[PDB]
Amino acid sequence: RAMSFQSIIHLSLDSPVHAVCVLGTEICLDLSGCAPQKCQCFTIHGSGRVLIDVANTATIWWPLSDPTYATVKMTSPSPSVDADKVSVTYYGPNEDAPVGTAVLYLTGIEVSLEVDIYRNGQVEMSSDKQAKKKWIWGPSGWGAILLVNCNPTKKVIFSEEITNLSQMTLNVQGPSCILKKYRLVLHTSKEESKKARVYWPQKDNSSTFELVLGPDQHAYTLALLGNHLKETFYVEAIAFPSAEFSGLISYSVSLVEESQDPSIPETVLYKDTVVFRVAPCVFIPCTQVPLEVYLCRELQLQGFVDTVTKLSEKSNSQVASVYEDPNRLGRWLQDEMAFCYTQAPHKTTSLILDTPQAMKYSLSPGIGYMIQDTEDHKVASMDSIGNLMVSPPVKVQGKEYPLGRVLIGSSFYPSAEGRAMSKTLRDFLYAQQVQAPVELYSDWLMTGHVDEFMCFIPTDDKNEGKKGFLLLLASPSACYKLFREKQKEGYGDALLFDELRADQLLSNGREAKTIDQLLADESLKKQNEYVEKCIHLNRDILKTELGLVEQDIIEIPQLFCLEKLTNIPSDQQPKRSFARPYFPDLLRMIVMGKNLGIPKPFGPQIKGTCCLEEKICCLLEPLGFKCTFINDFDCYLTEVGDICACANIRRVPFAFKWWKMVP
Amino acid sequence: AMSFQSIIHLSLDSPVHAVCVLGTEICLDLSGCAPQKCQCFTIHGSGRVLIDVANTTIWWPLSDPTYATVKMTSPSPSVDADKVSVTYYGPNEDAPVGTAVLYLTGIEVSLEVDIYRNGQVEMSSDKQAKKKWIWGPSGWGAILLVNCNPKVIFSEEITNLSQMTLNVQGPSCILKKYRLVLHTSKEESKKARVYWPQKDNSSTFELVLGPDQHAYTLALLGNHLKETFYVEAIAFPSAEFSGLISYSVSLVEESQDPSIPETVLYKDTVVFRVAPCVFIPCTQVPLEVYLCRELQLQGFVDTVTKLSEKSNSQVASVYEDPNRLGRWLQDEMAFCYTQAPHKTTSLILDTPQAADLDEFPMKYSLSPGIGYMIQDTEDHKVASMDSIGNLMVSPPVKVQGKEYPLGRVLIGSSFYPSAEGRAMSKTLRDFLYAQQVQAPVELYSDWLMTGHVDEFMCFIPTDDKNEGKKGFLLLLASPSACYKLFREKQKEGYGDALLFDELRADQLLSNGREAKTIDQLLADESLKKQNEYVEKCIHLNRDILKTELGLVEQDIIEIPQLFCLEKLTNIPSDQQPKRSFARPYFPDLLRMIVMGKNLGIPKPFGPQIKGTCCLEEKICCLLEPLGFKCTFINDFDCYLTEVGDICACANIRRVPFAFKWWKMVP
Repeated sequence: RAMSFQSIIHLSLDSPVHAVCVLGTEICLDLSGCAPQKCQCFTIHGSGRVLIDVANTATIWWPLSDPTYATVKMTSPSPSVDADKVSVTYYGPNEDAPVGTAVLYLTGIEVSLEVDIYRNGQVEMSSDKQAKKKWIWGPSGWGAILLVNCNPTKKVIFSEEITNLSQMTLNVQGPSCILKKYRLVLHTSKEESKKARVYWPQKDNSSTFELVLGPDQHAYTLALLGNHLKETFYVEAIAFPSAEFSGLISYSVSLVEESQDPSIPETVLYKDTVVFRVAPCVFIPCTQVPLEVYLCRELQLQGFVDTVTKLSEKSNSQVASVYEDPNRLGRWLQDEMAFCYTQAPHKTTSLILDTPQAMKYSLSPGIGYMIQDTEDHKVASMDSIGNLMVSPPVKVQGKEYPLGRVLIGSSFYPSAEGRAMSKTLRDFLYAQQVQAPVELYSDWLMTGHVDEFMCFIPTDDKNEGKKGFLLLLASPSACYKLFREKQKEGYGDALLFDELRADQLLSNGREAKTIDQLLADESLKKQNEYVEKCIHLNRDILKTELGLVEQDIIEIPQLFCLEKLTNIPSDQQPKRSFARPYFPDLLRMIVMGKNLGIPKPFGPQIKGTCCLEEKICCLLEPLGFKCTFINDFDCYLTEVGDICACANIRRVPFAFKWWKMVP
Repeated sequence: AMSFQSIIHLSLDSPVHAVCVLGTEICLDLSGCAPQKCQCFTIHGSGRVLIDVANTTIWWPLSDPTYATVKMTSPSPSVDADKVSVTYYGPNEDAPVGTAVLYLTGIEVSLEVDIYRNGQVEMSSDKQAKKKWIWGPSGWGAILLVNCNPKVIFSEEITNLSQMTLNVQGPSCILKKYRLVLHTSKEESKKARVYWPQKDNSSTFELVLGPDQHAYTLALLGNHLKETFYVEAIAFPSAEFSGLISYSVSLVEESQDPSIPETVLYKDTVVFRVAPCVFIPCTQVPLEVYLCRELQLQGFVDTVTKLSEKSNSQVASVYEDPNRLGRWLQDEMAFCYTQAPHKTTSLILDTPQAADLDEFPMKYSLSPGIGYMIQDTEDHKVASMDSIGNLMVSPPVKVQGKEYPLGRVLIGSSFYPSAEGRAMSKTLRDFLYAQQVQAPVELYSDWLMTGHVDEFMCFIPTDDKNEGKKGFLLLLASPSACYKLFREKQKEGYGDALLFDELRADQLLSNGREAKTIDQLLADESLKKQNEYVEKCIHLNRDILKTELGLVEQDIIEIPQLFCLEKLTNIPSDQQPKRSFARPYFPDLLRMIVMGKNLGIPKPFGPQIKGTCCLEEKICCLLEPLGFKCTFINDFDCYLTEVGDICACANIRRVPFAFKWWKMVP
C-alpha cells in the first residue's frame, strides 16, 4: 500500500515508498531508522518540487546521528503520479561504496480554502497553514472580515451592487487519477452555520446563486472529478456580535475517501480551515462630519424644521423627510433609532439600528437597516438605542479608543425606583468590543437621556495635535451665578420666558418669572442643587473614563425642575420626581461642525437680548462656533410621549479601521 | 459646601468648604478667581492635603489655566480640619492683592479585597486599577473559589472563603448624614454569595448578598466602621459567565424634603475572578487511587492496589452505584482542582449520563476535603461521547512560543460531519472552553466505539526535566508496528505462535474472541483491512497532536496494538448505528494506569515465544530502557467488557499543578 496522507513515513531499503501528499504539509522521514549499523553518513537527493529540511540535534555527505530526521514538503501540485522523488543513500565507514539506499516517491495534491486574511481587498493565499486559522486584533494582526447583511429559498438572485459580500475560494489541484479517488465536504459547526450564509454562483457570470451553506445546512458535498477545481463562494453574516456569538465563524473543507468495503467505514484524509470575524456595529459621535439630516416633520414644517433644514444647508448636509409612523411613540426618529456603520476591507455599510420600544422606513439609497431587540417598553423606558451617546476618539491612561466610547445611562446604585438599560440591549452593545461602553448616571432625568446634561462639539484643534473636541456640561450653578450677576447690575426686573405667549407658557406648564423671583424661589434652588449634584457625579465619571481634563469642559448655564412622571398609568407611576429642563435645554443642540443649532432658551432679556443667548455666544463663538438658536418652545418642552419635530443625523464613519484596534 | 465635587471654584470673597473622599482628586481652578493684575501666587496647605500643581516661601507663576488637584491622605478628625490657601500677588507689589481659602474634610469609604493575590486583603492605592482583573505574572485581581461542598453557620474548616473588607472613617457629624449600600448587578448576584458574621456569635453568619438579594443597606453612625465579608462562588465559568464578579459600596444621603429624592455621592468597586476548573494529566504524581471494585477483587483491583502501594499512593474504595452503567467511575467523572491564593480545592466533576432522573442519590463519599460538582449534559445514550470521560489532559507544553503550563484539554469528536458522527454536546464543550487555562483541542475519536482517546494514546511522565527536556512521552497505538513485529516472529519461524495462548476456553467464548496463530492473523484480509482503517484514523490524530502540542517524532513511541470493527450491540437494535466502530482486538496496551515510572499496562495475552508474550517483550524493550517499570494487569474479562457492561474501573486523584493558573496569559 501507499503511505499517503501520513505525517511520518518510515523509509525502507528493500523496496521504495510511494505517498500522496497534500500541499503545505510536513512529512517527517526517519533516516536513521532504516540505516544499516555500519553507516555513519548519508547523502540526500530530491526532485524540484520537493523541499528537504534536515533537523538538528558536487556531493554533500551529512553525518547520520541517532535519530536523524528530515522533513519533506511539496511546493506545487504534481503533474503526474510519482513525478517527484527523494533518495537517501547511506555510506559505510571508509569504503566509499554506498551501503544502502532508501527511496520515496511523492505526489503533491493541493487542497486549500483561502480568504482575504491580510485585509487587502482580495483573497490571498496563506503559506502558514496554522496562522490562517487565527484572528488577531491590532496593526500587526490578520484575519478576514464578514459584513452583516443589512438590506430589508434554495436559490437567490444577487445583483452586482449587493454582491459585495466576502469571498472564500476553494482550490483543488493535482493529477486527475488521484483527485478522482476522493470527495470534498465544505462544512462548519451547526451553531456557526446559523450565523452566516454561503452562496455559490451556479454559473460563472450568472447573477443566480445557490445557498450551499446556511442555517439549515452545515455541510455541503462537492464531487471531485480529476479537474483542477477553482470555485469562489460568497459569505454574508446575518447577525452582529452578541452575548452568545463572539463574531468568529470558521469554515473548513475536508477530504474524504468513500469506502471500498461496506464493513469498513469511509476515511478522512485532510481538512483545511479559514476564519471570518463578523464586523461589529459601530456608532458615530456628533463630532463626526454630518452627511444627511433626517427630519420627522410631524406636520410642523416650521420653527424647528425650517431652522434645522437651514442649518444643514449651511453645513453642506442633505435633508431627508421621514414619514411619521402611527404605531410608534413620538420622537421615535432619535429616541428609538441610531445611525451606525459596520466596516470590512471590501465595503463599508452605514445603517440604522432600530430598537422599537413600541415596519416602514425609507432611507437614502445605499443605507441599511437593522432591528435590535429590546425588553422594556415603557414610555420613559431607558431601554432604547436613544439612551446612548458616543464620545469622540479619546486616549485614557495609554489605552486608546480611536472609535470613541459608547456612553449609556442607568442608575448608579440600586435605587428603589431606578431604571436602566435592559440586559438584552446592554449585552448587544458590550459585544461590539470596539467602543468600550461607559455607564453614566442619568436615572435622575425623566427621559434618561444624557443629551439633556452633556454634549460634545468638534474643534479643529487636532491641526495642532490637540484632542479635537470639547465637552459642554450643564451647570445650574453657573446660571444662578449669571442671574445673580445681572441682579447686581440692576437687571433684576428682567423676565424669563419674556418673548413668549400665554397659550404656550400655560400649555407647557411654565410661568414667567423675573431674575429676582427665580433667585428667590427656594424650591427651585433645592431642585437645581440636587441636579447639580447629579451632574458632578457624571463629571467625575466622564473625566475618568474619557481622560478628560477641566480644560476640555465648558460649563453651560442651565436650570432644571423636578416633576413627577404623569405620561403613564398611575398604577405604574413612580412616586419619586425626575428632572426636566426648566427652559429649553441648551445642551440638546444640533452639532454640525462649527455650526451649532442650539435650542432658543427665551431667557431674561437685557437691552432686548436674551442673557442666556449672549452668554452662550460669549462662551463658544470665540472658539469658532456659529450659534444658531432655534425658536420652537412647544417642541422643546414637549412631553416624554408626545409628538415633536424630531431630527437624526447620519455622519461620516470613522476613518480608523476598527480591526486595527486592540480591545 | 462643594462636598464630593470633582472641581472646586475658589473665591477671594469667601472660603470654600468641601468634603473629600480619600483617594479622589479635586481640581482647583486657581486662575479663575485670580485678580487680572496677578502674575504669581503662593499655595499652602495642611499636612493631610496633597497639592499637585500640574499643567502645561515660594512664588509660582500664574498661567491662564492654572489648575491644581488636591488629595487627602488620611481622614479628617473634625470638619474643616484641613485647609488650603492660595495668596495671589501683583507685579512689583509686596502687598498680597488677594487670598482664596478652601476647607477640606477627609472621609474614607473603601471596599478592599486581595487584589495582589498574597492571601490577605490589601489596600489599593489606585482606585481605578482595582476595578480591573489582569492576567499574567505582572497582573492583579482578587480570586474567588466555587463552593464544592456536598442565616447559615459555617465552621472554620469551611470558612476558607474570599475576604472583602469595608472601611469607613471620618468625623461622625458627617458619616451620620449618609448610609452605605453594598450591591452588585442582578446577574452577578446570581453567581456568588456574600456572608457577614454577626457581632453576637462569630460562628453564625448572615447572607447579606446572594441570588435573591443584589442590594444590602448599612446605616453609618459612628466615626469608624470596619466590617469583613466572606464571598464564595457558586458555579465555574461557563458560556454565559466570563468569571468576573464586582461588588460596590455606594454612599447615599437621604432627602428629608419629600419633593427632592436622595443623592448618590460616591462609590467604590472591587472585582473578583472565579477560579476556573482545571483538569490534571496522568503525568502528575498520584495521591489517591479510587477503585470501583464491582464485587471482584482478583485481577484488576488486586494488581492496581499493589501498584498503588508500590507507588506511594493511597487507595480509596468506591461504593458501587446501582443506577449507573458500568465503568461510570472512569467514564462519567474526573478529578479536577480549582486554585486560589488562600486555598486550593481538589474536587470531582461528575457528568452524570445515567439520566435526567439519575436521581436523588449521589453515592460518592470521597476523602475529607475533596469536593464534588455536577456538570449537566445533553446526550445520555450508551455510546455517547458527551461526558467528561471523553477528556484527556495533555502535559504542560509550549506551542510556537505560546505556553500551556496547565496542559491542554483534549476532547474526542467527529473530525468532519459524519453521517453517524458523535461529539461532545454544546453544553459540555462550552463549559470546557470557558475555563480558558487548558485551551481545548479537538481530536478524532468518533471511529472508536467508546470515543475515548485513552484507547489509542497515553502520556507517561519522564524525569528528563532535570535535563531540560519536555518531561513526558507520547505513546501511540500502531497496528502497523504490531504487524511488523508479528512478521518478524514469522520470519524467525514462530508462525505457529498463538494469540490468546494462556487463556482458557470460558474466557475466550464469553469475551467473543478466538485464538489464532501468527500465520493465521497475517492471513486475515478483513483484519488487515480493518486495522488499515484504524491506522489511517490514528495517523490523523498524530498530525493534530504534533501541531497543537508542539510535539516531534522523538516525543512519540509506537506501541504495537491491534483493533477490530464491530457494530454497537450493547443498545436496542432500533437505535443501533449502521456503521462499525473500532474496539481493541486484544487488551489495549495503552489503557494503562500511570503512576510515576510504574506503568500498569493491561496484559495482552499475545503470541507466546519460549513461553513469553512477544507483545510484553516488545513493550518492555521499548519502555524499560527509558526508566519505566512495566507491570502487566491480568484481567481479560475486565479489559474486553462491552460499552455498557460492568467493569472494575479506577480514577486516580493527582497533585494539582504547581503553576498558579492566574499567572498565565490565555
